[PDB]
Amino acid sequence: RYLTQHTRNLQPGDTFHALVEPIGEAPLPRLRLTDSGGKPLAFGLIDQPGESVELNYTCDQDICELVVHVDGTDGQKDSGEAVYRLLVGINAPNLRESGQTPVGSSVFLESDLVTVGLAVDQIVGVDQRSENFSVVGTLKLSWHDPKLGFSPDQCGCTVKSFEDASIRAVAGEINLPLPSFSFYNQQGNRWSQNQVIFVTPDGRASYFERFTVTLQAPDFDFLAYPFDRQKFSIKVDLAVPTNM
Amino acid sequence: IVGVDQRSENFSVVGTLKLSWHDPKLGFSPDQCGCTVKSFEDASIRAVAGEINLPLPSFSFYNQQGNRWSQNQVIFVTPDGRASYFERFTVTLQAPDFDFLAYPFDRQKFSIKVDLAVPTNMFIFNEIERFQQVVGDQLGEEEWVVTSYSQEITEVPFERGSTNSRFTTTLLVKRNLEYYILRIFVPLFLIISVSWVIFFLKDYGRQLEVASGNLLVFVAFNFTISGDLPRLGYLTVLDRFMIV
Amino acid sequence: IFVPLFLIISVSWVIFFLKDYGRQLEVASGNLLVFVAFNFTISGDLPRLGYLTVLDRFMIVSFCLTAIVVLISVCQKRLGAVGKQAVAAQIDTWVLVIYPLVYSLYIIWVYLRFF
Amino acid sequence: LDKFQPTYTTGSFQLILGLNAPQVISGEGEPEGEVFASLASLEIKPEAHVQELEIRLDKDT
Repeated sequence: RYLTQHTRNLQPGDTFHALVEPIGEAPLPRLRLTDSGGKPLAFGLIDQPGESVELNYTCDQDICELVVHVDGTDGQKDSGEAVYRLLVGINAPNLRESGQTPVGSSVFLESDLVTVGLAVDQIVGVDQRSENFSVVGTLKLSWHDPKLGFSPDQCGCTVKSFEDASIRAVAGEINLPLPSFSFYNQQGNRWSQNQVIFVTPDGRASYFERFTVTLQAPDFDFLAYPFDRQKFSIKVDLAVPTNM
Repeated sequence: IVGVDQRSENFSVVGTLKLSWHDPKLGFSPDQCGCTVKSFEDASIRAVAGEINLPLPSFSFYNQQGNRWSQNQVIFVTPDGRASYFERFTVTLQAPDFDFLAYPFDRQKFSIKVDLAVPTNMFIFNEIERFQQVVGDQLGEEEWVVTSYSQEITEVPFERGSTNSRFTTTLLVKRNLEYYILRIFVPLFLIISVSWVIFFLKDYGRQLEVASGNLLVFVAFNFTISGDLPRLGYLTVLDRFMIV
Repeated sequence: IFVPLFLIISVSWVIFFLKDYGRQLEVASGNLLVFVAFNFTISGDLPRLGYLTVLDRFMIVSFCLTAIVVLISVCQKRLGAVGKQAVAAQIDTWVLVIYPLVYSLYIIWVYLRFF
Repeated sequence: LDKFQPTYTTGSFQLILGLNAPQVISGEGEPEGEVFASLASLEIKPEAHVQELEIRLDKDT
């Protein structure tokens, strides 16, 4: 029932504009603008028509970071669905103009999305008595962060690599959060013989891991045995909430 | 539920444990960090606590056998002082409450005990929080069926003048009878019934061959049943039937 | 599994052609023990399920079918002693077609449901 | 960020007061001169913190 989004840094003297337009006749939400810490800066206002909420704000600090919150926890209970429209702009006077095309000139929010890919290389064996199987494969994780960027002139290098447990030590120095994953249906211990990460100066990162794990298969059906068909699933779950 | 071993009287489970406590210390101002929550994983949790010398609660599984595999250990810290600890584990626990008097129509109970590793003057258990359902929908274990569960908090003596809190989760299960009827009860019934039919004929000397042959087949059945049971010091229902 | 079971059943049915009363009792009793050995072999690679599969249903039919043969053979032997040899011969003809008919019905049921 | 709830903040601090000293804005320097003000409060501001509870004794404890 709560939505939060992060925005880019704002130079001093810059403005900010936001607007909410309901679509499916949903009740008007509550919108406010705060900083990274949470200190409130502005509150949404409802006009006479009652079909749009408008917020305006200007920053005088040297470094400005804005976070937009949408409140819907006070709406109708057991609501089937609620879809709205959100458009924002930094240096956009008269935001309800310029065509309002979805394809804007440039992005305005941050980027914390993660790309995931998995492959299977071996099948160690299948145990019908215990209903589990073991596989060997590789997992790749990639995300873009404007930080952890190094100037090539000072290093004379194009990429940086960290292996073993040195990955966590580097992150702690810069206090930057890292994504954590876990196998939901993993049984026992998982053997990983390779854990490397590649860092590219503009901010791109890639994580690779070769593993050998045993997974549970609770979808076994022996009704048509031995002419039966079964399905095996591998589940990977992020160890962080959806807001990170 | 990975599996249940009757010979060794133990079982293995996979689950999650949550610990939470409130401390006015370990509070950080969001302005200096620009962050809402802080996370520590792996062995970095102990290093942070040592810097601030703050005591931490320690737990242990009272009836744990061997080694326990934990693939995730994260802690979340909120600025006002709230903390939360999460852990996903795979452990093997002892079940000394096994009773085979009514075997195979018996019912057994499985218990999981968690004990604090500190005296009652530092940390105690005072509330139970259900962040998730105790018994999941998918558990495997096609033999045993879970009927009910319960949770309670008590304290037990330790050393001479010390006590520690204990968290207990008990599961009541029942045994399916489909396998025993199909492979044990039915084959025994036809063999006895077939022998009784031969008694209709007055062919003296043929009963000796049948009776002698039936003596050997019962010995083979006797060893098969004992394969899945320990060296008990009392007779169950099945053994009494075999004696007759 | 499928091939060894088929020859054993087929071999037993061939013996029914001879009218040697008292020989079917030995064959039927012997076939009872070999089915028990096959029953334990199949369950070795399966858990303690709470429902019957296709293989177990087939084994139940064989277990029950071989029990009727023992009862029929005993009655035929007892009837022959009295002097009703003609009646015993009639039962032999009827049991000749019952044995393959029962097995054929089970195969049809499996094909209709799972295929 | 998940929920909106205004509350109070508790903790320690370090108050610095200066009289005609433009070098204390950055926080540098050391106290010097004379006494500017008294740290003692004119009032007392009594509170009303009252708690009651019951306990049970045992041979073990």
